[PDB]
Amino acid sequence: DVNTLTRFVMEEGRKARGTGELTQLLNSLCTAVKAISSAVRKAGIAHLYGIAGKLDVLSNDLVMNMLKSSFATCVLVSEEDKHAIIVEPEKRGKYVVCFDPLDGSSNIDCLVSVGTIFGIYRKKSTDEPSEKDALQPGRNLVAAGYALYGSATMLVLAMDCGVNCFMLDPAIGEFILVDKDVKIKKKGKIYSLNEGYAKDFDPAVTEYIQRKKFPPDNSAPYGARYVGSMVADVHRTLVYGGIFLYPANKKSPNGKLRLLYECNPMAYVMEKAGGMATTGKEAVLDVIPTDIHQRAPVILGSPDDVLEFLKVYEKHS
Amino acid sequence: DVNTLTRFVMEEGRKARGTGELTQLLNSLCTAVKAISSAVRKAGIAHLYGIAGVKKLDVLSNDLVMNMLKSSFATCVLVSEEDKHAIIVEPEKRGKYVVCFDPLDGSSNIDCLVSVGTIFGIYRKKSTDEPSEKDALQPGRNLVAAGYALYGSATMLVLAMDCGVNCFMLDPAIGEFILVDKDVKIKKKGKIYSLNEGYAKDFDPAVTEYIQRKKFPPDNSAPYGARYVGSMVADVHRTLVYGGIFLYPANKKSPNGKLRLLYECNPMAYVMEKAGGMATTGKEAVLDVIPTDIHQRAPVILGSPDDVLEFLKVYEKHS
Amino acid sequence: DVNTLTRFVMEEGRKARGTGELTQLLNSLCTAVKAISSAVRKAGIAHLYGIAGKLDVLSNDLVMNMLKSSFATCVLVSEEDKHAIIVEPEKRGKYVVCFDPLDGSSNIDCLVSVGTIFGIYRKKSTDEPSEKDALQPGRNLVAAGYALYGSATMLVLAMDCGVNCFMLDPAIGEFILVDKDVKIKKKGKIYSLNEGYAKDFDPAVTEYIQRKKFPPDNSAPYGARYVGSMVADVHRTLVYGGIFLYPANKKSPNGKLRLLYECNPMAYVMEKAGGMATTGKEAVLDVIPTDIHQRAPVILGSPDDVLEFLKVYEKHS
Amino acid sequence: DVNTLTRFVMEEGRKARGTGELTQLLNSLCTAVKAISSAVRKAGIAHLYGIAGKLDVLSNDLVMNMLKSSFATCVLVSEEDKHAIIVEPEKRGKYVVCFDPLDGSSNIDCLVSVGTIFGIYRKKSTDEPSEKDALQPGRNLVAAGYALYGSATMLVLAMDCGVNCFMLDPAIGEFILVDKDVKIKKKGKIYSLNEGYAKDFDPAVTEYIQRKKFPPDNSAPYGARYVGSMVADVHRTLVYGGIFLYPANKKSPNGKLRLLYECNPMAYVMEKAGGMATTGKEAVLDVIPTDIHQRAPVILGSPDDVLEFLKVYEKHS
Ligand SMILES: COCCc1sc(S(=O)(=O)NC(=O)Nc2ncc(Br)s2)cc1C
Ligand SMILES: COCCc1sc(S(=O)(=O)NC(=O)Nc2ncc(Br)s2)cc1C
Ligand SMILES: COCCc1sc(S(=O)(=O)NC(=O)Nc2ncc(Br)s2)cc1C
Ligand SMILES: COCCc1sc(S(=O)(=O)NC(=O)Nc2ncc(Br)s2)cc1C
Repeated sequence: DVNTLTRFVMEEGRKARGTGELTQLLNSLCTAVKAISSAVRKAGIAHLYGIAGKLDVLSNDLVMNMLKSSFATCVLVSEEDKHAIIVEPEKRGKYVVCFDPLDGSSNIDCLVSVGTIFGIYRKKSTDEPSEKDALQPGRNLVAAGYALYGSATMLVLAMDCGVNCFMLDPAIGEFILVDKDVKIKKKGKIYSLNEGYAKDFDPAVTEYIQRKKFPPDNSAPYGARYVGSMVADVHRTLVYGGIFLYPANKKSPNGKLRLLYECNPMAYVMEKAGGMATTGKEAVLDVIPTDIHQRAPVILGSPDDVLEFLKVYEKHS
Repeated sequence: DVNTLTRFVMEEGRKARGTGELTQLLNSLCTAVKAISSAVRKAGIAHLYGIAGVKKLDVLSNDLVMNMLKSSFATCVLVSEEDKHAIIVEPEKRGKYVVCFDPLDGSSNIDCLVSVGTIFGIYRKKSTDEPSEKDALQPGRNLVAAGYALYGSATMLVLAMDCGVNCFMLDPAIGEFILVDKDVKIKKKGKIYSLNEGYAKDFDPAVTEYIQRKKFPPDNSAPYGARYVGSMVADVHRTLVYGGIFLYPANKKSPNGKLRLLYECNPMAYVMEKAGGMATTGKEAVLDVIPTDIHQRAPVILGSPDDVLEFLKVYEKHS
Repeated sequence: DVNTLTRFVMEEGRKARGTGELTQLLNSLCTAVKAISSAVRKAGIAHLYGIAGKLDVLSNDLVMNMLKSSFATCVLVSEEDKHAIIVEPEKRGKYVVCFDPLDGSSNIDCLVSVGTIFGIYRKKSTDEPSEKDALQPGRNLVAAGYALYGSATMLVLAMDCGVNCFMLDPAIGEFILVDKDVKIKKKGKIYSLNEGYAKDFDPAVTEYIQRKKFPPDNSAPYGARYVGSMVADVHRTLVYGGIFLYPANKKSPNGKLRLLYECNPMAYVMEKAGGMATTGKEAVLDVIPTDIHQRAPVILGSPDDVLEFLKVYEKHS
Repeated sequence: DVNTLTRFVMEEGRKARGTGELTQLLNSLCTAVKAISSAVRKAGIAHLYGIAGKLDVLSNDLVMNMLKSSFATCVLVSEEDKHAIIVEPEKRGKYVVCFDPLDGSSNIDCLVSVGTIFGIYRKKSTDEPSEKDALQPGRNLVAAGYALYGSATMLVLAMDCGVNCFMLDPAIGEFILVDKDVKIKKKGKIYSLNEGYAKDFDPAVTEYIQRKKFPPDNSAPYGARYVGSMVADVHRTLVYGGIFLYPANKKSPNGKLRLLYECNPMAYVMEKAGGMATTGKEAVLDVIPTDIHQRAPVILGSPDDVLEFLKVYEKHS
């Protein structure tokens, strides 16, 4: 049987006997993703070049407005906004959404894959909403995922029931369920990180990478891929197995990627798919944030690969 | 004033006072590129998943380019990554051009929605003999036009001719390629290197040393960043837009590289040179290699001239 | 605030505190209508013409399959199917849907506007589902409407809350709320019927049309429009007012249009918009059917114009 | 072999060994038509209704800017413009284009079919370009035709080589040739006119319509169709045969449709398809215009039907 994103979400919502607030949340977000996708693929650019005589701001506005008007949110945290947005009282719902509206857009000049990342938490207080409602560990995530604007557009949605992948059919504007209850391979054959900054590596990362290229047990060398767009590399890791690293070093002891709207959603997708996600010191989902824009190191992917990196990390005390 | 690919090609054709065969050629390729883009973005996939109650993308892509080029009446010999032998166009549809193309490069990893692309190179048939596979064995210096479509976050067609390199963005709402970047030039020197460092144990010593100099510069300057998509069109386009260097070099297991000379290396080498970049195998210019086999491989190092020159200096230190 | 069809229906569903089944049905129909519009506009026609070396059947399959897989239906009546379709037990829901998957498609060779018409009933007995469950008067409709595939694609949805019009945005595949709680004019200036068959007219139809062209007083004669496609003529009647007639005569004493999936849904839309719909003898919505494909005469539109027609009709009785 | 609009025009152009100017014009016109088609279908309407927080004018701007920038035109007459537009000196070419950028858009509130109509002349005088260069009879047309934005978008192009029909495939933005060297039926079975003006009809029109409804020779009466959008009514006349009439009435004693960019292009298409187009007094294409927006009565379509009307017209002197 064919299934769509909206029908899938409604059926899971009905099973859970929920009120519908989360469904309204996701349906609005799905609409914003379709509008982002259309602009990313440059529909209407002929009018910009005068046929009749920005993108990351629009993406933020599309997500902000669709979530606000959904009546399911009260606090919105965005890569694009210095402070958390508080939904106006008459529009308030019970959910907090942290999102990166258009990740990778710094390099969109070369048409690199880009994506939208989102994580959804339930509000913690019964009081007036505040930024504190966004300062939850990832363990409390109710749902998370991302849209990948790659050769085609795909939305990956992770919840308690697992991870499901939906392909956007642009002919009809519907996300089609194409991969159900996906699980990452136990062990992959690809590592992904910016090796150009090797001069700064932590000793453990230097050693772990050394083992991928010159395996001690005669086994085959790993291949290397690094798009430089986090959603594209994390999605490749999910589909093919392997490991993705944006680790801590001396110049960046807490990493570069953002915990609330990059690290935590991807870790949740990974764990629901049977993978792992560590900062080196602890599971990503266990870091308790004190700032909405704080950074975290991240190593994630196939469990045998993350376990192997953690073994090397532990050897270096 | 707005410009489109078709309007661009016609006006250049009129300047040159040609017969129109090349314009008919490029317009047919353009049409195939839009149909490939439409299929790559998965338009209509809901029907494959039973919305009402089936071919492979690289086979469909090859059929699109083949049929549009045959039906243009502008071609006589067609070389495709997908066909062991050259296709010789039937007599009533024959024109004067030879086209080498990779209909969907990078589709090996299309399971992960990696950027993919179409690569093409266009030659004038040179002899009066009957057309045969031999007419495709010209060095890249003989290219009349070349370029690629990149199906990335957006679809873009990059067209290189003697007048320079021009970039056209596909507007999907109207199906037109809009000229968005005119006469593009690559930076003299970049800050990105691009290759599969996972296979370092097999590197040529010159490659090992050069990568060493990028990560640990002797002159203390900032280390280069590293990017490698694993899809040639995406990595080369980033090299063209941001500068730097792309390497797919020879080693002892692969003394002739892995990428194919006729429909991957030569078209990309040609685009790079028309943008003021460089493309070498280490031993010679990519465009000067005289091929003997239409599917033969070639090592390729390309990009910003200063970065490729620095590779050649290290490569020379290793004789 | 922007609104979509799915978001609108969800909000009305939560207001009514229903189970979610009707929302699941309408979301399924909406996906089907987007697929029909895409095919009607000839997406992919290049492949049928050899670039790489049915419409009403496809339309029927899209609606049947999306409704079946919705888990919201038990009996489906279609213009295309001789007998009612009974949904298999594992997919049965509580609604009966009568529909015309592609009305007007006989003349689609000239690219005339075409459309999809639907009507939704609640199954009334606990018996095994059967064709008899579709033989309810239109008064029993829970929801009805039509998709018009015209210069643009529009979904008109009528429920107890009134009539609402949604425009399909093809760039994102969403039905956008553009006209809320629409009402038809009290009196129009257009009449619509096939005047080519005047030799067969009932005397009352002949007299009423003669008065529209030759008014007894000084007022302006009505203009005439007849597309020949029911959804287009009825929709123009909705937007501009006036009267649409496909009446009974001696050769066709029960009319030509079908009651279940053409007359009743349109009659329902008209009455929720403040209009009227009569067979001449009684309201269309009060006819109790005895056959799923039975015909009914229909005269509909602005109430003053239908009342004026009934006055002439009664003069000849 | 598959064929497209651009490839067809290039191939016919090379056959004639022309310079390419007309091809550049028609290619520019095709580009504007696809943009008009996308706008008519409401692409991007979601942004007008706040998803992120004038059609006939846009249509005219698209055609004007695309034709000016083609370097193939020198004088442009548009339904939207009071005076002929004189192309600036550096962009002037040898062609004059009369066009209706969005015909029927008055009633687009009901999503009625609309269309673009065009006629193309070679400039005939050696004077400086002026409004007078647009005043040639339709006999002088080099090319003409129309785009119909109906259930699908279709371009009909008539030249000396005959009439050809191209279907826009919206998935790739290309006009696909689907009907080659089309000919109209010798006699049709549909008549088309606004019968609401019956009180103002000339005796010849009244008699002819009477003959369609009450045939003297026992034959079947014609059916009636009238969309009220000329491109839709004319296109149907071409595809199915029959007759289209817009005669003069009291509001319009010189007729209502405009000679330059409605009557002539359609008359030209009709004659190249083996049909007919008369004012009653003379062939439409032979009328010598004196004013760029002047009106004309028009009767057109299948030749046996237009000849039958002329018989009645001669009977009434
Ligand atoms: C981990 O995710 C838990 C699963 C849940 S729970 C919700 S919900 O709370 O929004 N409830 C509902 O939507 N109920 C409904 N009733 C009728 C309709 Br028609 S939808 C959504 C999802 C995806
Ligand atoms: C390096 O390439 C040189 C540039 C060239 S030369 C040609 S051509 O040979 O095809 N000639 C023509 O197209 N003539 C025409 N006449 C009228 C029209 Br309308 S187009 C195409 C291009 C892009
Ligand atoms: C005659 O009906 C008019 C009003 C109604 S009642 C229904 S319903 O029965 O399907 N109930 C629901 O959809 N409940 C929901 N809960 C959560 C979500 Br989220 S939707 C749909 C409509 C449009
Ligand atoms: C009066 O209609 C006769 C048919 C004609 S003649 C012209 S034209 O004058 O524009 N010439 C050309 O287009 N030449 C070209 N050379 C190369 C390419 Br490729 S096209 C267009 C059409 C449709």
